[PDB]
Amino acid sequence: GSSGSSGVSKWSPSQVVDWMKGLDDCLQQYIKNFEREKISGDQLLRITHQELEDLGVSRIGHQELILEAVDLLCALNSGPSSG
Repeated sequence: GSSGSSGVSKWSPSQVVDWMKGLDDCLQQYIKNFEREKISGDQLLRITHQELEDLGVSRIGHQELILEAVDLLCALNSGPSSG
């Protein structure tokens, strides 16, 4: 095609919000911040402690909670996609 297999990188700023809806309950209060911040996939895939802090996530156990989940979003992409 153009490069290979990429989807989470082109995730809309509103789509990412739906993802948090299926994560830890502690990462819910942050959702309200992700909606106004319009966090796009291109940013999520490259999300860092600094970014999370901006949204409001000051805690540590929570900052990693989301990251640990992101690792799966990338690990699933690199793998075999479609049939």
